[PDB]
Amino acid sequence: MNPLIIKLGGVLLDSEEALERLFSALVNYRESHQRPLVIVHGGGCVVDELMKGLNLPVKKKNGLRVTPADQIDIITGALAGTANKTLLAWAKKHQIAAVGLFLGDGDSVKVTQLDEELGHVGLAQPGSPKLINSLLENGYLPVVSSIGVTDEGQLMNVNADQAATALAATLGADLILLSDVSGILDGKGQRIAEMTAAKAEQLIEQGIITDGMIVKVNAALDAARTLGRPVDIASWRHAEQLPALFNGMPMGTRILA
Amino acid sequence: MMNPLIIKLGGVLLDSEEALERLFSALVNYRESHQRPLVIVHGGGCVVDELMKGLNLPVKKKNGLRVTPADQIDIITGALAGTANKTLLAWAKKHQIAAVGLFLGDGDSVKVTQLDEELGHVGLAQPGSPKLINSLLENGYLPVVSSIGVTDEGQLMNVNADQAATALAATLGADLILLSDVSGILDGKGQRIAEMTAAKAEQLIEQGIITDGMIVKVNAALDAARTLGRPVDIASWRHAEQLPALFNGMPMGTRILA
Repeated sequence: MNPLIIKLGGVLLDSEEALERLFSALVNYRESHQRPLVIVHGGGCVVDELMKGLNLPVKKKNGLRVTPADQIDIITGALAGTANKTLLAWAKKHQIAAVGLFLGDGDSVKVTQLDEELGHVGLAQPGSPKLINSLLENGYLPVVSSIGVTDEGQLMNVNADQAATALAATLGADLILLSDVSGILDGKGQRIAEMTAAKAEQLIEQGIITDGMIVKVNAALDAARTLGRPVDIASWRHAEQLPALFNGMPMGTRILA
Repeated sequence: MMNPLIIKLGGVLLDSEEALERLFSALVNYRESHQRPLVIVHGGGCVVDELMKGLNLPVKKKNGLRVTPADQIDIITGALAGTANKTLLAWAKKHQIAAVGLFLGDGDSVKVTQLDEELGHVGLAQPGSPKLINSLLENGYLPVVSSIGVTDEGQLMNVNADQAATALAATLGADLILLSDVSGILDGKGQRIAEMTAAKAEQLIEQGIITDGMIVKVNAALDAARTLGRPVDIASWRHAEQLPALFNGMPMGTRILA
């Protein structure tokens, strides 16, 4: 099979129950299926707690965080270091041969600076699949953080949904955005298995999709629009359904755009 | 057949723009004239210390060595396996070097057990599996390995970088250079001792000739040579002029012989 990228939301990373369930599911799946799996992740709450711990206020510019030179190293530490190695420790506990990467390893996802005024915020672009392909061929589970690096050597914090999207494009991989949202329910409360961009847009306005659901649905829509194939929204809550989902079944809500 | 060279980094180097620039220039120079592949191992230098200061966290010792509390291993892992590692990867990318950042647990490259209940999450390194790193080397990548590890039960561990590098050296069958901010150890005629036996180095420490907090550094090289059964070089990262010659087998610092 073509590779699958499983992107983990921060709320998943901040929950030991989610993580235990996830890694148990990963073990179960791999005992019956050889599909190449890649994990992508961001920071979760560990960046924000570190920043608060260091009394470094976060400034925003039009909704995006200014990331000066004097914060990018701290952030890199929390996200490429703590979050990534926490995942690798979970992997090890479950006897899974994982390898931690960031976007710059093998130029897997190329990153340019988004805006001089935001400092070290990066924009993801598809990169080179060579390194990750070689790891997958050898039976490793790459676990890739959303820190990247420009070609000139400047570290960048990259939106993890976009990072995962760029990596999926790079690898010709499928994409699941996994978090606490198990699927988008219709106006009668039934999970919608497959959802076009037309339904999504209608449902938001109609008021069925509101709150954080809006941002998560939009995250998926952007990812599908770029990728040219569907992107799944799913949760860890019904852990038994994860192998099916990893095999390509729309156990969540599949977004088509 | 491969005979990789591990260059271990730490201390103030990891935070000096000029030093890193000259270090990486030397890496590129050696790589241009040699097929023998390189591996970097590194500790956390000033990066960990700096973060500890900013969080107002005390650094406590016990047997001489530093305690790594359960409530601090995540922060330390961040500074070391995150910041220091990726800083080095950024310098690699600046210098067009295809590098891959690793920690000790990746491919079980260096196995780790908890050293002491009282030190908390401080790890004792032992040789692991060379398969992952060997494959990376054969494919032309430069592995850059931090000194964080993980126990088989999944507990993160901070490992002495000198001992982590030694265990990796055993694992890969590698030559080993410990780069630190060191001076030459002089004999009674005031000339730098370029090579000395683990037996001699041990004696010079015993007889007070080996001055300063170099005792810790020589002890590290000595233990490495005895474990490895091959010579281990201690050298300065200053005067990076001499580094390619150093990498090319010349004893430009102080070699502890087997």
